Amino acid sequence: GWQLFCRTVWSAHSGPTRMATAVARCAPDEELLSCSSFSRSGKRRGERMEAQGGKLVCRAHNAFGGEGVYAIARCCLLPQANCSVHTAPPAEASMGTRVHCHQQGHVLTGCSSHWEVEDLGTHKPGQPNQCVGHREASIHASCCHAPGLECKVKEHGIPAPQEQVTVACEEGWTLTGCSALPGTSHVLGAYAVDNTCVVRSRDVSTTSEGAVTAVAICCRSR
Amino acid sequence: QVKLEESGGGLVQAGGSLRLSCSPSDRTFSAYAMGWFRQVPGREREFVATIRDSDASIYYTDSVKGRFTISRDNAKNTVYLQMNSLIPDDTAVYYCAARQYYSGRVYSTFREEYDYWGQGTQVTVSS
Ligand SMILES: *[C@@H]1O[C@H](CO[C@@H]2O[C@@H](C)[C@@H](O)[C@@H](O)[C@@H]2O)[C@@H](O[C@@H]2O[C@H](CO)[C@@H](O)[C@H](O)[C@H]2NC(C)=O)[C@H](O)[C@H]1NC(C)=O
Repeated sequence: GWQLFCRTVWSAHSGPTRMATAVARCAPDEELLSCSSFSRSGKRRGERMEAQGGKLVCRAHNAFGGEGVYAIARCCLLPQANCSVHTAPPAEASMGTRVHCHQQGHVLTGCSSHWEVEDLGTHKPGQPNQCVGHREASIHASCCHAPGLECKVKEHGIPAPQEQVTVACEEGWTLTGCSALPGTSHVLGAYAVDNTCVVRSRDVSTTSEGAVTAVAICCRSR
Repeated sequence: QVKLEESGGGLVQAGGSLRLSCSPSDRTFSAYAMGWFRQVPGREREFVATIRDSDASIYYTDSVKGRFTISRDNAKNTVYLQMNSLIPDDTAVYYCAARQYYSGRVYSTFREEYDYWGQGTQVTVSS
């Protein structure tokens, strides 16, 4: 019956090594509802929601040959909340890594993904409260217990990727999570701007043309 | 009825320093909290810094910690944003924000938490 307030926090650029990391953090009384990342060239290893000093933080990983990455936290005032992270490691021999909120009453607010390999491989091409990532990547689900909290998924896909793809939440909903659907080649990153989910792409033409899809997690109370 | 007036900004080179100032037209208006937000085009107005009445009330976004300093002068009724070792990523339109009344939160970090805003001052950090 309350209002859900969310804001975007960008970390400082990480630096150019494989071990160079970027951390985006929320204020002590805010909740980290999602974690995304951005790199001007691509050449990234995704991101993960990690526990640091009792609170959850958004950590971004750089790839070998990458100039650095930005960690992008979505920070929200969610009253009476209990948020946890559920991780599924990669299954390289599968059609994609899957994870969902295990506790009854748990609501999915965001999906993060990170990989250990230098870049993501090729393959032959969602459920309630479920995150789906690349077969070679670890998938991280942000799962929250909050009274009256309801979340829904909205998608927008364009064949010609260009500069960006956007998907916006409807009026009355708050954008809590922003990401790109997996298998979409040439993704620079994703980030929330108000109630709009922005997915940036490297504009590389088709080589079966594909569709770069912006995936939004929209939440409300009551 | 209160309009916040911003001073400073413009072009400055990487590694350089700049001081932004902000004061209301009516100097008898004392805000409980003063803040700085910045907007990169295509992105939301993001939180930079906040201050109330003490050093314990000061809070910065991680990306500006150790480089930027927020201070308040009651006698001049002005809030300052001293920006040192400026990096190309500091390029944005910087906005002053004022929250008139008390907040139960230790730090006011959301746009929605503020009432009055500055016009916005462009900061461009060369090469
Ligand atoms: C956040 O949740 C944990 C786990 O909650 C469980 O699942 C809920 C849906 C509900 O059924 C609860 O009653 C369950 O306890 C809270 O407590 C943890 O509980 C387990 C045992 O069930 C225990 O091993 C852990 O140590 C507990 N963790 C603690 C004490 O922090 C937890 O208290 C909740 N956090 C808040 C802030 O309320």
